[PDB]
Amino acid sequence: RPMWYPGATAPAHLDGSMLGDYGFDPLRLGVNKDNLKWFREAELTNGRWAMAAVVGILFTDAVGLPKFWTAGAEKYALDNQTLALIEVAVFAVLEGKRYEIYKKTGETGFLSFAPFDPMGMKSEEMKLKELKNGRLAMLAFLGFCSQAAVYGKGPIETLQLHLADPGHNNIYTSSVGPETAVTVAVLCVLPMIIEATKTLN
Amino acid sequence: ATKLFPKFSQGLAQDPTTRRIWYGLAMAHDFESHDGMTEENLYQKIFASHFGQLSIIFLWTSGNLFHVAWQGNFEQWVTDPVHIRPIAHAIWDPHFGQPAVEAFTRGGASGPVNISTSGVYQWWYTIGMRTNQDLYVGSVFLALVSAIFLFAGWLHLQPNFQPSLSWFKDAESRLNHHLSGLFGVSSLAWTGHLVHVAIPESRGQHVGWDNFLSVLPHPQGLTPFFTGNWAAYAQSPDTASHVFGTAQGSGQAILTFLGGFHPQTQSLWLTDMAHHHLAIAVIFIVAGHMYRTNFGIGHRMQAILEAHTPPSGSLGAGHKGLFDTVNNSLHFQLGLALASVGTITSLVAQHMYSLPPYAFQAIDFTTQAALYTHHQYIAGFIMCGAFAHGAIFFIRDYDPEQNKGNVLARMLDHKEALISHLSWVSLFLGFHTLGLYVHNDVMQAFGTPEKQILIEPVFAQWIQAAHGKALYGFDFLLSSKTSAAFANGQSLWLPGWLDAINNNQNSLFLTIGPGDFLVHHAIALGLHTTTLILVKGALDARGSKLMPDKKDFGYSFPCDGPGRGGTCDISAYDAFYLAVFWMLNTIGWVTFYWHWKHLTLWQGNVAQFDESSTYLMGWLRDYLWLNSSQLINGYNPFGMNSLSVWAWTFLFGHLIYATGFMFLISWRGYWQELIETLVWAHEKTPLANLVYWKDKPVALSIVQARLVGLAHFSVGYIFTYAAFLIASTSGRFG
Amino acid sequence: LDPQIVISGSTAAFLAIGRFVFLGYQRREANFDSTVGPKTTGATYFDDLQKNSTIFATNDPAGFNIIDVAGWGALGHAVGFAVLAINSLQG
Amino acid sequence: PTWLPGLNPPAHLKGALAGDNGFDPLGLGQDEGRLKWYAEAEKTNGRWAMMAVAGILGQELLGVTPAWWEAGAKEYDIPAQALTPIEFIVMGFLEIKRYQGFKQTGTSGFINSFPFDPAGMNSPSMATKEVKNGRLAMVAFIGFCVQALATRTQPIEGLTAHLADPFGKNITYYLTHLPETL
Amino acid sequence: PFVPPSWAPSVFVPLTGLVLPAIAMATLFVYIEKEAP
Amino acid sequence: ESLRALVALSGIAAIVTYGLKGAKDADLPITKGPQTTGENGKGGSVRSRL
Amino acid sequence: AHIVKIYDTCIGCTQCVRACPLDVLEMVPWDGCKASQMASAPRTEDCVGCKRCETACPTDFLSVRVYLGSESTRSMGLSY
Ligand code: CLA
Ligand code: CLA
Ligand code: CLA
Ligand code: CLA
Ligand SMILES: CC1=C(/C=C/C(C)=C/C=C/C(C)=C/C=C/C=C(C)/C=C/C=C(C)/C=C/C2=C(C)CCCC2(C)C)C(C)(C)CCC1
Ligand SMILES: CC1=C(/C=C/C(C)=C/C=C/C(C)=C/C=C/C=C(C)/C=C/C=C(C)/C=C/C2=C(C)CCCC2(C)C)C(C)(C)CCC1
Ligand SMILES: CC1=C(C/C=C(\C)CCC[C@H](C)CCC[C@H](C)CCCC(C)C)C(=O)c2ccccc2C1=O
Repeated sequence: RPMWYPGATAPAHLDGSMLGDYGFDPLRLGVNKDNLKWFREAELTNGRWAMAAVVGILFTDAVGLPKFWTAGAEKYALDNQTLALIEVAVFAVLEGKRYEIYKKTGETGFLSFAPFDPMGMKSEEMKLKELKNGRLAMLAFLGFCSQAAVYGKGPIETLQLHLADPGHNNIYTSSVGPETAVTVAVLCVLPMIIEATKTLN
Repeated sequence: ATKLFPKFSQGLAQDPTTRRIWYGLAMAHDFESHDGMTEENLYQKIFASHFGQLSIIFLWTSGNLFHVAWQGNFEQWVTDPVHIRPIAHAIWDPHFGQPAVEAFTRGGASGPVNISTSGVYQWWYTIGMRTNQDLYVGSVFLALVSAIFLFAGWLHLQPNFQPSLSWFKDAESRLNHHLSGLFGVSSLAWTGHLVHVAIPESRGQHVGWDNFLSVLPHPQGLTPFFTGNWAAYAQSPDTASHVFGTAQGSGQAILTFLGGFHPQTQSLWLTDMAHHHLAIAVIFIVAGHMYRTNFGIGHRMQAILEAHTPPSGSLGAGHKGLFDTVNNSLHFQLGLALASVGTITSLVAQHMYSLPPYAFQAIDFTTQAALYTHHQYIAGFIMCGAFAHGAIFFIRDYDPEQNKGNVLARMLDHKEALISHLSWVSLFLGFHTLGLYVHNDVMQAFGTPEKQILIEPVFAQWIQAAHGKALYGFDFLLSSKTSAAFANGQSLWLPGWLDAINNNQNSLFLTIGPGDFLVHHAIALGLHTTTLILVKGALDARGSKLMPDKKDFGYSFPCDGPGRGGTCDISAYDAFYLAVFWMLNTIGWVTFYWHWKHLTLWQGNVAQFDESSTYLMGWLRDYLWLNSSQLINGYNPFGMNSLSVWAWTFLFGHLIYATGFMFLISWRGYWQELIETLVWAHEKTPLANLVYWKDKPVALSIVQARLVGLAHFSVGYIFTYAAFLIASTSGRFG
Repeated sequence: LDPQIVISGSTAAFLAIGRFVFLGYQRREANFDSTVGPKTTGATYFDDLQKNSTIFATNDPAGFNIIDVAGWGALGHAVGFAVLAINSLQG
Repeated sequence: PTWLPGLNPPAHLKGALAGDNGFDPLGLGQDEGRLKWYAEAEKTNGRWAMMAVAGILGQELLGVTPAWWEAGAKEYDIPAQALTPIEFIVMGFLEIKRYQGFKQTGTSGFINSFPFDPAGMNSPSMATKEVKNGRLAMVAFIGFCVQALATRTQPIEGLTAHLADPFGKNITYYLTHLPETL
Repeated sequence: PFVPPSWAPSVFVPLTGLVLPAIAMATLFVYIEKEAP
Repeated sequence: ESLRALVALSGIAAIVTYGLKGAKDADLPITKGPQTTGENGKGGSVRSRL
Repeated sequence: AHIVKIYDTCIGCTQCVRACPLDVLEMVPWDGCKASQMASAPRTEDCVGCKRCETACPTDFLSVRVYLGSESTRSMGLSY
């Protein structure tokens, strides 16, 4: 209930019953209670794969190995054609149970046999903790794809290019820079308009 | 069923036909007749709608700036504009073939661009643009302004900022602000832009948003303005050896009064336009303090209307009680507005072909043609709207007891005289004009062309001699060297005007003869006829003798059936409906005439016009037939060239037009029976009786089909003529 | 050719001619109550930006507010600068 | 009290709003709530004007290199393009704090989640001084702007150049000797 | 600082020729036929 | 809503990619272009005008 | 449904009733004319607006009017 801009409203179906509910849905996508049931696991799985991708994207660029946007380009691995067909069967098999175990139980688990908890670890109020970590990680992944972009160096290399350095080389002193200033100025003045929508009711 | 669409009219969203869709599209902007419509709500909706319209206008202009700046070649056009053609925008059509794109790539571009026959390039070159960057800045600015207007339109609907009814209907406070602010201050600021930017850009300089605060517009600067030495702003103006975009023969003056044209660019001087906007800025700002606001000295419009009733009672009550009908009704104000705007539009066209303001206009000829034709047709439609809203005023908003004895009731008292005399002049012009044309045709067809009537238009030639055209040997008032007017104006503003009026190469006061006599009478026939139809429709809207309670039906009702001999097309709507055809015809005559006279001017042989303009075969053979040679050769079994798109549009127009005849000639019930048999067929067909209509199919109603037929007629007419004009003029000179 | 003499004398002349002789004839047109005294019978905002709010007090024996001064001085300035401007084009 | 020598005060002066002089010749301050918004706007425009006049006069007395108008484009370390969004962000937070307090509870100003008054005094003898200095500062800053535009001087150059010669160096001079100063 | 990319007509033309008409006509058609409760 | 969302997803992901990978000659426009200076100087018939 | 109104200049000559192809008009007793009858329109929900009643009325400007209005499935004459 700390809203996404300090003094805000709550859209009329984002009450405090969801986990990460900071009351942000301006385009009215999830107006159903049937797509919320689905967008929640879209949120969790889209975030979850990215959480598992950030570790790899950092280690491959800390240890050595060639940069990720050209990872599979050159490949000492085996038979580019058919190992994707290996990457179809096991996955579709696994998807059968992911969607099936999504259907038969309520909106939480996925693995083949049960809601997967071989430990006695947290199945508690801290699912908001990992969906929070996930929605941090998704934003972290786009940044790396924008580093395979404009600068062309990896994460940790540009981390050295600016992050021991002053604010002389950052967004606004770079190729895609005049648009970000406009978007910052526009997004910042936007809750000042949303307040004007609901001040005059 | 009781469907949602549309919510403004409950009786309309009730029937199970397809009439509800068309009528819901048709009665949306008829705010006065929705469900639960008060008067305050009406004014507020109209206000917000105005904001919507402003948003669309500014967004559109931003679009033009953006496409010109991105896909055009304005940076290269400003170096040599008697050369490389303007570029409107670029094409990406996946339907093209190889020679198509190979053909359209013209004007120095790298892909399929098409030429800009709009005159935006000359406008933006005159006002002071020079590069692309400035155009982009303008586009961003105008898009931002459009967003502001859209937001305001949303704002003033919110229930705390909704203006009350009496904030509207405040005449005296709206005219002071419009006349002073909206006209005067805008004109003064435009003078500011001309003086600061447009002139020094025409001297050779880049006065931008950078360093306009540190550049003297005149090398003395606000000393003579505060001393009273104003004629020191006019000393040493731009030499007649001027080159526009450089500093060659550059003067120093900022406010002159020369007249004439620029000797190298064939436009008006910029200094004259600065001085003009300055002068009328002063006039409008002074005129904005006439009426009364929350202060002392103002006027009341009701007193002014009350006191102007003449003695002896040649008018009954004069203008008593008009102020409570101009203020209380919207269709009256809208009628006046459309009338004024239409006449002003015509004036815009008439002055912009003859006195071209923009640099290197009138050397791009397609620009002249398209601009003048465009504004003429726009003026026609606007004037027709004015009379239509007159008729709606009489039916909906007129009240007799409030208007007992003013001029408005007097006009309803003697309307048969008006309609009779309009009928008379229409008949007179028709008989004699058509007769003289047919007589000249017969004489030309037989071997004797000297046996025909060629009346010399001596009145207009008298006037042209009065303005200074020293060719007709009349010698008076501006053509005589010893006149008072000639000698008084001689020292400062005549010698430009005389050199511009005795040139036989510009459009200023073209030489005229008998063909012009005949065509001007044809034009007068058009105006009197169209006025006849419209005025008859307006004044007979309260009722006729065929039907004395037409006011109980509203504006647009179908008929009254077969009784009393049958009354088809009796509504005022149908009178205007008939008038639209005349508008299209009359503008057709003026535009054919203008176009051919300027084609013969730009080619070189005015003799062809002055000989072949006096008999209708001359028009058919020497204008419609000869000039459509490069058009219809836009594509053939041998190839295609630039004007293939025009040669396809040219047939497109005909197709729409001929479809237009169908809704006019063949009226309804036949189609009703046909559609009913279709309903049977789709109902009993096996394997396709699994899909039904939700709303029953019916034929178009009697009123609607008239509008649809007129839409096709007008659209096909416009597309055909535009195609011919652009293709012919740009094929020859372009 | 002094601008101060032309403008000052102009505004003085027009303020005088508005002070002494054209006062009552301007005050005979204050009576519009025969036709309009309720310009707007309104209650709130959007009606009192249209109705009178303030009355400019005059201890002037005849009653010139600042508005009449502004008007006659404005005409005086217009005419004075017209005189200087017609004088401006080399006589 | 009132601007003219004689006026019957309209329906915005009852006896006190913040500090009042009955000056509404056009008659805007009448809508209820809207006049309150105008009051808060007057106060905050005054606040930025006071900080601005302090800014220019402090820049000039402390001996900075350019004048106040050419101070936007010398050079900095960030230096110019990344200075807009940071401003927008910081002013965003503070400002939406200000408004979102002012709308709900505190119909006076503050800075952060308060009615702001750590170590000061609150009495109308301070409110009227605040509003009066605010008006004085708005008029002052527009004076700086137009004066700088016409004379191309820093303000104390203007004041000392006027004190060296009262009869002369007036607005008539700098408006009728404009090519001398450019 | 503003320039649209070279590939911009190729994408924006069929978008506004085929997609927005499709969404517009489908949405409007659902709106037209709706029954009031 | 499901298949109606699916047709949106596929329609977008087909048309938008048709823009920049429907470069399989599209007959003329897509970076195959005018390989001859087609009608640059050919503009007018009496006056050339480029 | 359309709007059918009978006015007082009626002389009660029964022409409108015999011309109506839908039986929405009927003659009621009245004490205002020589024939002691007057037409009436008790069933204007069946009217389609063909305006034969207007054609059959003898008295000048008519004693019966048919004002057109909001159509329905019966006032359009649709048989399907
Ligand atoms: C893409 C994965 C994804 C999905 C499916 C969701 C789904 C959801 N989020 Mg969510 N979220 C995400 C990522 C995602 N989130 C990320 C990355 C952030 C951090 C930036 C957030 C931050 C966030 C907040 C703060 C809140 C939600 C909420 C919600 C729920 C209700 C709102 C709704 O209807 O959303 C439906 C949304 C979709 C179906 C996504 C559609 C994707 C669009 C069409 C394309 C987006 C592309 C983007 C504009 C371009 C790239 C952006 C980049 C440049 C920054 C819903 C379950 C609200 C809630 O109930 O609390 C949990 C809420 O308050 N989210
Ligand atoms: C100074 C203050 C001011 C100003 C600037 C305006 C301005 C405007 N008011 Mg407005 N208004 C004011 C005070 C003011 N009003 C007051 C005090 C009241 C209360 C009484 C109102 C009440 C009011 C109402 C009720 C409405 C407006 C509307 C409008 C808009 C008219 C539409 C338009 O764009 O016309 C533009 C007109 C011109 C630019 C002048 C045209 C002059 C000639 C005909 C054109 C030819 C000149 C030249 C050749 C053109 C060059 C062409 C170029 C391309 C080359 C306009 C924005 C209307 C509107 O749109 O609402 C949104 C409306 O409905 N106002
Ligand atoms: C200042 C501009 C203006 C304004 C504000 C109005 C406002 C109004 N007019 Mg009006 N009018 C105007 C100009 C204006 N008119 C002009 C210039 C004409 C002359 C043509 C008319 C003729 C006119 C008539 C004859 C009538 C009105 C009516 C009305 C009222 C209802 C409008 C309505 O429901 O239409 C709804 C609008 C539509 C359904 C749009 C129809 C689309 C038209 C046919 C154009 C289609 C052409 C097409 C786009 C071409 C495409 C080409 C293709 C190849 C792409 C409304 C008060 C009506 C009224 O008061 O009813 C009693 C009425 O009967 N007006
Ligand atoms: C309103 C004026 C206007 C008009 C008529 C056009 C016309 C055109 N533009 Mg365009 N454009 C405009 C303004 C305009 N532009 C502006 C202001 C921008 C800057 C954002 C652009 C940016 C732009 C690009 C980047 C491209 C075009 C392209 C095109 C062409 C293909 C149509 C298309 O896909 O457009 C798409 C247009 C847009 C995405 C911009 C429109 C944005 C506004 C907000 C929409 C307006 C809504 C409209 C008024 C409602 C009508 C629909 C309603 C009846 C249901 C066509 C010639 C294409 C082209 O050049 O091909 C050669 C192309 O790739 N435009
Ligand atoms: C129906 C109606 C209406 C409308 C109407 C209209 C539409 C009208 C129009 C009108 C018009 C449209 C008119 C026009 C006019 C014009 C004129 C009237 C002109 C004049 C001119 C002049 C006067 C000139 C003069 C001169 C000369 C000759 C030359 C030299 C200069 C001078 C200036 C001297 C209304 C709304 C009212 C309402 C009622 C109904
Ligand atoms: C105290 C007193 C006195 C005195 C008084 C006085 C003397 C007053 C004055 C007053 C004044 C002295 C006023 C003035 C005013 C002014 C004005 C009001 C002005 C205006 C201006 C204008 C209006 C202008 C305009 C323009 C321009 C800007 C330029 C040119 C053009 C034009 C015209 C547009 C005595 C001793 C008698 C005694 C009693 C008491
Ligand atoms: C053909 C015809 C019909 C039949 C017309 C019908 C059945 C409608 C035909 C339109 C079809 C259904 C769609 C036409 C396609 C258009 C592009 C639709 C445009 C819709 C706008 C909203 C854009 C009549 O009902 C009629 C009535 C009176 C006089 C003349 C005629 C007449 O000529």
